[PDB]
Amino acid sequence: MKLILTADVDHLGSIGDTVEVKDGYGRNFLLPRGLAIVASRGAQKQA
Amino acid sequence: TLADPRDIILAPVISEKSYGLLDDNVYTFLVRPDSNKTQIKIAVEKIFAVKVASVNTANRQGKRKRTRTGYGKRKSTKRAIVTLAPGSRPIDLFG
Amino acid sequence: AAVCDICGKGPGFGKSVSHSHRRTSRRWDPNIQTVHAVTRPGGNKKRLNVCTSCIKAGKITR
RNA sequence: GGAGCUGUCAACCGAGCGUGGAUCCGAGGAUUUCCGAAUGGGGAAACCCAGCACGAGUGAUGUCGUGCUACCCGCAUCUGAAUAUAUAGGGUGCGGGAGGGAACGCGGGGAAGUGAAACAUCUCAGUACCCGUAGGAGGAGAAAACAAUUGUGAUUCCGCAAGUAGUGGCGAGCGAACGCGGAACAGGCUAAACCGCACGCAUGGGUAACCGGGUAGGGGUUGUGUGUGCGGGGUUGUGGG
RNA sequence: UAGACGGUGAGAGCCCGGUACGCGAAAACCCGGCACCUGCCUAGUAUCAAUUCCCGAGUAGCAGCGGGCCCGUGGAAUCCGCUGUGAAUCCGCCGGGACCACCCGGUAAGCCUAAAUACUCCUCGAUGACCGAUAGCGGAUUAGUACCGUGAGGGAAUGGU
RNA sequence: GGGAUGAGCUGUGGGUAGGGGUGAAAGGCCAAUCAAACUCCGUGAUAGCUGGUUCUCCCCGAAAUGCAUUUAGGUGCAGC
RNA sequence: CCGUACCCGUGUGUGGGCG
RNA sequence: UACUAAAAACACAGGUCCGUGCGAAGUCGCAAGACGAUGUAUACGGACUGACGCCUGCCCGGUGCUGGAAGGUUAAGAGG
RNA sequence: GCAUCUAACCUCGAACCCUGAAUCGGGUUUAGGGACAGUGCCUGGCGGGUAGUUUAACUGGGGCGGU
Ligand SMILES: [Mg+2]
Ligand SMILES: [Mg+2]
Ligand SMILES: [Mg+2]
Ligand SMILES: [Mg+2]
Ligand SMILES: [Mg+2]
Ligand SMILES: [Mg+2]
Ligand SMILES: [Mg+2]
Ligand SMILES: [Mg+2]
Ligand SMILES: [Mg+2]
Ligand SMILES: [Mg+2]
Ligand SMILES: [Mg+2]
Ligand SMILES: [Mg+2]
Ligand SMILES: [Mg+2]
Ligand SMILES: [Mg+2]
Ligand SMILES: [Mg+2]
Ligand SMILES: [Mg+2]
Ligand SMILES: [Mg+2]
Ligand SMILES: [Mg+2]
Ligand SMILES: [Mg+2]
Ligand SMILES: [Mg+2]
Ligand SMILES: [Mg+2]
Ligand SMILES: [Mg+2]
Ligand SMILES: [Mg+2]
Ligand SMILES: [Mg+2]
Ligand SMILES: [Mg+2]
Ligand SMILES: [Mg+2]
Ligand SMILES: [Mg+2]
Ligand SMILES: [Mg+2]
Ligand SMILES: [Mg+2]
Ligand SMILES: [Mg+2]
Ligand SMILES: [Mg+2]
Ligand SMILES: [Mg+2]
Ligand SMILES: [Mg+2]
Ligand SMILES: [Mg+2]
Ligand SMILES: [Mg+2]
Ligand SMILES: [Mg+2]
Ligand SMILES: [Mg+2]
Ligand SMILES: [Mg+2]
Ligand SMILES: [Mg+2]
Ligand SMILES: [Mg+2]
Ligand SMILES: [Mg+2]
Ligand SMILES: [Mg+2]
Ligand SMILES: [Mg+2]
Ligand SMILES: [Mg+2]
Ligand SMILES: [Mg+2]
Ligand SMILES: [Mg+2]
Ligand SMILES: [Mg+2]
Ligand SMILES: [Mg+2]
Ligand SMILES: [Mg+2]
Ligand SMILES: [Mg+2]
Ligand SMILES: [Mg+2]
Ligand SMILES: [Mg+2]
Ligand SMILES: [Mg+2]
Ligand SMILES: [Mg+2]
Ligand SMILES: [Mg+2]
Ligand SMILES: [Zn+2]
Repeated sequence: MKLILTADVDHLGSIGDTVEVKDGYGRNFLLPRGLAIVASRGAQKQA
Repeated sequence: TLADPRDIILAPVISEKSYGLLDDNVYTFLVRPDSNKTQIKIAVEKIFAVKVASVNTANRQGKRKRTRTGYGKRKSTKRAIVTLAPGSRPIDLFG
Repeated sequence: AAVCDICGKGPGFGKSVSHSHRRTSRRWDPNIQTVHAVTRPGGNKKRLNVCTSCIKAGKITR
């Protein structure tokens, strides 16, 4: 899965851009803390 | 649907002990087996309009009886032995 | 635990088969893992045991 | 219905009832102790002990009668711990479940004796038994089907196909399907694309729109995109809006 | 239209209950009809063109280990379970017994569906080249009784003036 | 005859259950049964073994050998 | 049952006491 | 060794060895959980020996157990 | 591979709340451990702990010997 990261994550990306992580990092650190969301419909909102 | 005490008290016991107690104004009744001394007291007091000093109860097992088809038990009974107040009027049992 | 609380997936029953083809009963349990799932972000965690298939899907959150 | 009757082992009596219609037969209702899923709590089933409310009773405690009071689930409302959002939990009100039943069904678990003249693969046998769970039946059922150059057209069940093709320590044994003949026949409902309505989230004030389409002005920011609910619409394989 | 059957003091169509046949239901339940009621439709149709979007996912597929099919893993197809990996939406995907090409067939991963099928604790109505009291139900008889067993359980015998 | 203030005896109430229990250990005991209780069910288990298998007469009438055999008191084929 | 007790609870009076 | 064996058999106090650093080891349970133990190495479990006295010699080849990992062998997986 | 980290996961460490009665449980916080452990699937080893069984016949009885 691909996460659009709303927060700024060091050596991982800035606001808004989409970045793919190895699925444990995302669901155990990024989604719980609001750093990223899963990319389903957010591309239209960003663009 | 209103209950009355003439159905707690079933019948008088007719026996030589019953007469012996009748001599001293003590009356033995067959009562409903699920009744207790207090409702026997209230029941006798308002049926015969007497003052009940004490009610003594005894549960009596039904006699087991041999017969050609097997053994059958009679009814289990409960006697209530009621002694009235020392001077209250005797009840008229008509025999 | 061999039952998932989301999809209800349970153990399958089959046979261990030896080289001599003696078959004895065994189970195929689902890969059930304990998760501390939340309903809304920051909410109270609730301990579930769910299969790795549901964990791979988005069926539970942490 | 119409003259006897008060059931039967099972006679004897006793006491009565009945043409002002009994006994008896059919249907509906009333009553329906206690135990039992048993469910107020407890319990050695048929017993014990309550609480609340309303009545009855006593001079008053005693006592009596009638209801309600288990647990879980679902729904709806109130509240919302640690702790804030909140949730867990708690309160209330409605509903429902529980247990039983001879056989038949479906799903799941699943022996051994036995047979293999031993025995482990195999058999027995997916049998016995067990678990879950029904219903008057159930399951299956509307082609990700078969078939093979013309084809058939949901499922089920019966007869064949056939003890055949096969499958088997190719041992003991196990054993289809294609297709054919019959019983009976029946097909439907669901998302999106897409479109309105409401809610929540993001963005902008002449950027732009927007105010059912066209024609002109007016208003002069409530549009647009999105997630969630309500509807429409569609449901097909000669592919189907 | 009655000679079914049984009873009656011994083989009864005509003695009795009945039988053929014909009537019969306050009510309850069942069945059906008419209303009332509820729901759907009153706006689409046809053609053109194929530029765009739609077809149900941790599913299919693949790999492992199993199960099941005639198939006892075999080259193992189809189907099912668990583990891992993991799609695509028709210029897709699946099947046609490894597999490939072509061709044919079908549209999985949502649900519902009568009838033909199974069964009889139970209710009526019949029947028997069935039994007739050591038989037939264990049980014509106190029968799941007596009795035996702590218990689960086992379990009789006994008909005829 | 042994112990008889003790590792004592005993009551009441309770717990451990069948490849299991419990055992100061004898394979002891687990309801007069124990090298795996009992009951029901699979079940009319299976037994190359033992026993039993019921009226009559008429005709004919064996074998106890060979071969093979996880076979030798069974069985197949041959012989009769 | 007689004689003599004890325990728990209830009601009605009298007396004085504490609030 | 209930019901042919009471013994020299078992147990025992004492001994030694091994295990166990703590929801220990061990055990009962699929698990949760429980006992161990409301104990903590002077403790707990297992094994053998069996008061006490004098003692308990040789063998590490075999088989176990303990420790080690240089090398050989090897499963799935990956690889292709 | 090694190390570190913490956020999965783990804790029969502690406190608090559900809780009125709770050495259960759950939740919250904290103190640690920590991508290890445990568990699923696959896989090698070990495995009388358990289970089902086999363990020939001839034979001057059987065994042993021999065949
Ligand atoms: Mg992953
Ligand atoms: Mg007295
Ligand atoms: Mg008394
Ligand atoms: Mg007598
Ligand atoms: Mg569960
Ligand atoms: Mg199976
Ligand atoms: Mg088997
Ligand atoms: Mg999977
Ligand atoms: Mg009547
Ligand atoms: Mg009635
Ligand atoms: Mg009760
Ligand atoms: Mg109860
Ligand atoms: Mg709060
Ligand atoms: Mg039921
Ligand atoms: Mg077998
Ligand atoms: Mg055999
Ligand atoms: Mg045999
Ligand atoms: Mg159906
Ligand atoms: Mg046909
Ligand atoms: Mg919709
Ligand atoms: Mg006749
Ligand atoms: Mg597979
Ligand atoms: Mg197979
Ligand atoms: Mg589809
Ligand atoms: Mg469909
Ligand atoms: Mg259906
Ligand atoms: Mg049907
Ligand atoms: Mg019928
Ligand atoms: Mg009948
Ligand atoms: Mg009989
Ligand atoms: Mg008895
Ligand atoms: Mg002596
Ligand atoms: Mg002596
Ligand atoms: Mg002595
Ligand atoms: Mg011995
Ligand atoms: Mg005994
Ligand atoms: Mg045995
Ligand atoms: Mg059988
Ligand atoms: Mg001759
Ligand atoms: Mg012969
Ligand atoms: Mg006195
Ligand atoms: Mg002896
Ligand atoms: Mg002796
Ligand atoms: Mg010692
Ligand atoms: Mg030591
Ligand atoms: Mg342990
Ligand atoms: Mg030793
Ligand atoms: Mg010794
Ligand atoms: Mg020595
Ligand atoms: Mg050495
Ligand atoms: Mg692992
Ligand atoms: Mg063995
Ligand atoms: Mg066997
Ligand atoms: Mg021999
Ligand atoms: Mg010899
Ligand atoms: Zn799951």
